[PDB]
Amino acid sequence: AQTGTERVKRGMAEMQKGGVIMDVINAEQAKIAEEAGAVAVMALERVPADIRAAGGVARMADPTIVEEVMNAVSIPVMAKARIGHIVEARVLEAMGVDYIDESEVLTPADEEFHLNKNEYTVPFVCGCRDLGEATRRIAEGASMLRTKGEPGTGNIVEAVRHMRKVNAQVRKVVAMSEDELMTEAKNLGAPYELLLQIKKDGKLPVVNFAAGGVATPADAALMMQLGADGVFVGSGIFKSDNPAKFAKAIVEATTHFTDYKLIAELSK
Amino acid sequence: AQTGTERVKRGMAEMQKGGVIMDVINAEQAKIAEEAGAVAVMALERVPADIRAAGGVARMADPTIVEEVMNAVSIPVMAKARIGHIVEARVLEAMGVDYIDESEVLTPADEEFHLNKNEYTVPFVCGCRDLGEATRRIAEGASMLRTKGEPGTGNIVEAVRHMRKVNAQVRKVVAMSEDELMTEAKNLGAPYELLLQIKKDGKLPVVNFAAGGVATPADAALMMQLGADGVFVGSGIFKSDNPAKFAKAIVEATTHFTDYKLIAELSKEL
Amino acid sequence: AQTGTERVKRGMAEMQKGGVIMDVINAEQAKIAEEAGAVAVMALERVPADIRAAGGVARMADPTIVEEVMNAVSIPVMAKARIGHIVEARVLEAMGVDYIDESEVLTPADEEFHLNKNEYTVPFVCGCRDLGEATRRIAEGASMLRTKGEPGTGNIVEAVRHMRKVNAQVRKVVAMSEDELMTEAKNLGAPYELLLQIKKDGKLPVVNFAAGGVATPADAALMMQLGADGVFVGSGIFKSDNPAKFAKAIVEATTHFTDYKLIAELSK
Amino acid sequence: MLTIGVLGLQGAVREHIHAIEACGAAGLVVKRPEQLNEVDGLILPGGESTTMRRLIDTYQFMEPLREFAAQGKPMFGTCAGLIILAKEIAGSDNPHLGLLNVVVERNSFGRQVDSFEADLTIKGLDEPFTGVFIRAPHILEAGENVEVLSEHNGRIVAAKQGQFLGCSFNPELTEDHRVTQLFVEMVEEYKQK
Amino acid sequence: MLTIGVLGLQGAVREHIHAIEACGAAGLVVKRPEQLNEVDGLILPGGESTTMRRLIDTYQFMEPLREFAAQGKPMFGTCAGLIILAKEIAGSDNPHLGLLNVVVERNSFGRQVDSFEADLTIKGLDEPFTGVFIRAPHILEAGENVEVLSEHNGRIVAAKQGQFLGCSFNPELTEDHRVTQLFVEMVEEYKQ
Amino acid sequence: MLTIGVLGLQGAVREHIHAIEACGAAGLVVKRPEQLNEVDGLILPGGESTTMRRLIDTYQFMEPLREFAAQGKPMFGTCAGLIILAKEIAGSDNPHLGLLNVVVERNSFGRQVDSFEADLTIKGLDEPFTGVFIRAPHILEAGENVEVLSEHNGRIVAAKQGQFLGCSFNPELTEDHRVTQLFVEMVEEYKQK
Ligand SMILES: NC(=O)CC[C@H](N)C(=O)O
Ligand SMILES: NC(=O)CC[C@H](N)C(=O)O
Ligand SMILES: NC(=O)CC[C@H](N)C(=O)O
Ligand SMILES: [Cl-]
Ligand SMILES: [Cl-]
Ligand SMILES: [Cl-]
Repeated sequence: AQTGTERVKRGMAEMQKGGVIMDVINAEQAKIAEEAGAVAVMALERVPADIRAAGGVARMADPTIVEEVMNAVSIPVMAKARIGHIVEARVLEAMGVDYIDESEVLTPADEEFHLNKNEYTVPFVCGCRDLGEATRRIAEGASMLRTKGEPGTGNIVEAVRHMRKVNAQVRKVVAMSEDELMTEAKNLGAPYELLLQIKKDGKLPVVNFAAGGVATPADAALMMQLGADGVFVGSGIFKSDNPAKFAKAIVEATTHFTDYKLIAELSK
Repeated sequence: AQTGTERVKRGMAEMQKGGVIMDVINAEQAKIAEEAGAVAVMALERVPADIRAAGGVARMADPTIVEEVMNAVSIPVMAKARIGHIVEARVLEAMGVDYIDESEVLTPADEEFHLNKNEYTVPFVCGCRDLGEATRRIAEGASMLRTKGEPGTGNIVEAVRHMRKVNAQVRKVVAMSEDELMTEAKNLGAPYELLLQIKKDGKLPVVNFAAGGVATPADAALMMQLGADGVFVGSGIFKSDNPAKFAKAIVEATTHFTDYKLIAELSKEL
Repeated sequence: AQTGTERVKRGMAEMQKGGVIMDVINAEQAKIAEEAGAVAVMALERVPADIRAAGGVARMADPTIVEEVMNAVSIPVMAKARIGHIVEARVLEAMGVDYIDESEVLTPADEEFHLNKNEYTVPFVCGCRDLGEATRRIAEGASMLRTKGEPGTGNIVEAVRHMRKVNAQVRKVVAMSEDELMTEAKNLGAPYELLLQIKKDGKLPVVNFAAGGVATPADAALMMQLGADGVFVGSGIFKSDNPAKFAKAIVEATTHFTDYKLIAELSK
Repeated sequence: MLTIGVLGLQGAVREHIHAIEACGAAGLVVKRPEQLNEVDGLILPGGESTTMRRLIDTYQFMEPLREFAAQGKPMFGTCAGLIILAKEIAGSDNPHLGLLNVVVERNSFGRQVDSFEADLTIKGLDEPFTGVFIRAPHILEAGENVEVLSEHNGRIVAAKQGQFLGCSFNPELTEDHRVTQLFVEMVEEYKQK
Repeated sequence: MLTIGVLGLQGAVREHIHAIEACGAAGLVVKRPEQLNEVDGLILPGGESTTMRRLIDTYQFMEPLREFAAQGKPMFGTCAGLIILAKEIAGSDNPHLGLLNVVVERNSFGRQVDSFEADLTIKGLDEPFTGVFIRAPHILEAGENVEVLSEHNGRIVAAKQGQFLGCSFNPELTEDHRVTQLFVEMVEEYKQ
Repeated sequence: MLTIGVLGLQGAVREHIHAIEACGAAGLVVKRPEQLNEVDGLILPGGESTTMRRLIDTYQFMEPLREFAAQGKPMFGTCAGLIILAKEIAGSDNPHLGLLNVVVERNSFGRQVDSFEADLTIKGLDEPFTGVFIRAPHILEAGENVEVLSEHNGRIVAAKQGQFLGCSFNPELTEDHRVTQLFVEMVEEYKQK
């Protein structure tokens, strides 16, 4: 037996595909997410954009909250670590958190260096806006990617921008002449071997979810239509008049993302 | 017997390693720090941050308060002097304060010249952001360093930046060709002989603590993991619902900085 | 039995260490070089610095000349291809040239892309000025490096600059914290895995010669003292009063690079 | 020429389709019950059994799936899918399809940090096979009508019951298609019958 | 191969390790009690005795440290460590390990401004040793089972009692490794 | 300990020093004849045999090397080194040390493009050893006193004659130090007599 292998870390992300991961702040919300059909929950203490709205420092969640969430559900539980914060990440790992989000929406602990995610056993998801950034996160040991999008707005535009950019860059790398790839690598800031493997595989080696801006069922379907492997959705689900109903509609829109009659009913 | 030797000054700092120094404003806070396992306390009158937030001038503490702290504990007592304030520093020394922080968080008294710390018997700790600055402070007579960090924010990022910068620059100096050290020295603004001795010793000659932004047990442990010799922590401790328990958590995390199970437990309800 | 492996390509360069490679334009010069102890000769039709300062286009040498040189000596024979000139490179390979210099002192055929050296059987040497440039050549498939130096001046200054820069940057990479290496790669424009392997090996993976300004025995010894693995020297040898003797002295200074009494006698 | 479906509501669906095709069958992603009428067998992929059940309920897949099974069409569950197939789930009174006569315990190795690779000996496989166990369950017991194909440290991890194939690991996460081939053969056998 | 631990809860731990390795033994930083089983002797370093006591209590070291001594394994305390080792601390009813038969007064030279160096005649060392006294205590008295190895201004500053060695100064702040070497020899002794 | 020198006039000198130290001996780069006195045995490395002969001539190394052999000290020639050791070189009337009773043809396989790796079976080694042949020579013939340790497609590629070890490939280009170990053992046994 061997734990913590690349295939195992990425495998867990592969098993998340076609699903919705929901931000939750307590066990009551976590239960609603599971019962709605969420594939994982992201345990938060407070909504990070609000902490920073109030100008404060947004850090790892109180492990008490993460535990309450873990014990409330049987689906995977993710949590966020500040960028570069080795000990916050190790603590979450020690707690058995299923996936760590080395997250830009928390206050970066290290503004020059990201975590050496290769040395951990628990896998990490990281944000990206283009293929260069994507490949740098992967080389550091990211096992899953998401769009950075635009947190705290509900404007799908930046998720759209990042998904489209990464996807377009991948299509070009796959189609381009191999002897032109070093110049491309250099222009993108991408590790060359990764880029070459992308061309050979015809795809990114890791799953890439949409995040930051999904506010409606149409948005979630849109992101799947644009090539997302799945969708992260925020706390606004629970600001709704009927969180259960809203959560379910997001899950169904994400699954049946070309069923427009259905999506029309879900959008009401 | 000889007092005031470089070895004695620095030796005191060496004896602080692995520990936490806590900011305190009275005797009761001092006692709590000592009972939590703090290795020293930093006696303050008010928190410097919100003097300057309030636009005022942050000066040496009222000696009355410093004496109060000194009489309350048996651990070393530090206190701050404004940069370049010769008399504040000489007064702290005459009071028997154990280490003086020539501190950028007080309102500087001299914006072009730091204290000639070489001429004192009491040792000094000084802030730095990089190796050039570190080595200028040492050359002026600093016996201990700390990161400047980012005071009054609780954001660990600047403490990380500074510790990482200093530690990376030292590694490069130690590994580089000796005949390239003068160009490096000039680039850094480092005194050359000090840089040469860093290469020969394989290390900085004085201890270097983390400071300005440690808000959580994980933060404390992180600075240690990045190579700090110890941690300074601020008055936030005593704004906690349970200051004693918070202070204990920072001491344990600093001590056991790779015990992630412990740190997980330490991180709860703060 | 496999030909064209990385180990075989690089192994040839490893067998060149501690020697002098001399530019030659005919069989007579080639024989003098070999007799003097050259480890290889670089076959030139004319001196490219003279062609480009004329200010014509400097191309691959007439294969007749390369063949003359190959038939005149038992040591390896290198020759130059224009950067990106696939067919010049494939031609040289089909002729059996032992090492191709994908050379900036010829007029570049492709200003945007270097050769995909990985796809060739014959090995290549490329020029560099810094570690980022070095690792980009290696990733494309260079099996040996040299300093760019400053062709056609006899000023050792740029050779010194480049050797010092590469070496310094390697020492830093080897010593630096592993988790800081992605930031270093991005700054250098270095492929990440290559730079990480540098740290693990404690060294560049390929040999690195000095080239482009070695005019005297003392210069040759200097480059060796700065960490060069050997020395390329130009047609200047043959412009001297006694080429045989000049060539000898350079070979002896390169070999015995700390013997200052010896080097003093050679400097006459 | 064979057609094997993969239930497409959620999970590692593409992986299973790739493996089906590598064995020379046609893969069809199934998102609507009516699509069951178009395939010779069905794969229930890895993913979240919770999610799949919720979606199964919502798009009224349970009866269709039972009728599919009632028709003799073979069915293959991998991890989440094994959970959907199982007769009983430890600690739950709300089982899923219930067609495979096993009792399964969910999440029995711990959490993702515990996920692992281990080489398995599988009945009808020659060389060993790398089981990739991602938040995997185990099969606590199997009934008498069930054939044990593999065990890992004395626990059942793969099982067959006539038309039903089930395992706790995810073979589709490897480039070794031999377990998928076992299932393809099961479907080829039903497609002679 | 001798292995000597250094209690690594707080203080000048690395200086002691270096000194151990300069003498040809292996050094181990002891942060968990279980690690006491891996070492033949233990150095209690300089630092803050109050911090050490607190961490010793929290991590349940006191009994394992007592067990460690009970097995006859030597222990060496420098300043804070001497304090940890002492039977009695003047003005305190809460002593620590209580294994060395001395009465100790903490911080008895004053404060840091008074910290000093002085050359010492040490028993077993030929030529003088430079003692570096950093907020040092003194040894007010020592029982009749305690061998005095050094005095300064009529005060005992280094003492030995069977498996126990104690000094009020910090030999490990110098590059003169002879006091550590005395401990190495006691440890050799024990190992037979 | 054993000190094994490597002749350091030119070539893959450090690769050999690395192998020597890998086997637990000490290496000395030899640049001056007087340094031969400081070593129990000598490796003549890969490189250019012409360059090394030229430097051997100029620095008056040839008789000292013969003296060195006369004293019984083992000598190991890899490729260029084999050429330096050989009794006769085909097409030349100017052989070098001439202590190993073989005839060698230089550059036998063609040019660098023809350089190759092959697995070899070598007398005294269990698993195969990867021979890296870089513009290698070929041993045309070996005398009666020469033991053949390895052949490749009928070609003698490794040979031993008393204190002398010769091969046409460069074992020091690999991280497999077993051929250097064979030479260490020769030096150890010299160091007993
Ligand atoms: N590998 C998988 O399919 C994961 C299964 C998931 N943990 C469940 O219990 O439903
Ligand atoms: N040098 C030291 O170990 C200082 C000891 C500290 N003053 C104490 O009383 O414990
Ligand atoms: N690998 C080598 O040593 C090459 C030998 C060279 N070809 C010669 O004939 O001298
Ligand atoms: Cl980036
Ligand atoms: Cl400054
Ligand atoms: Cl470039």
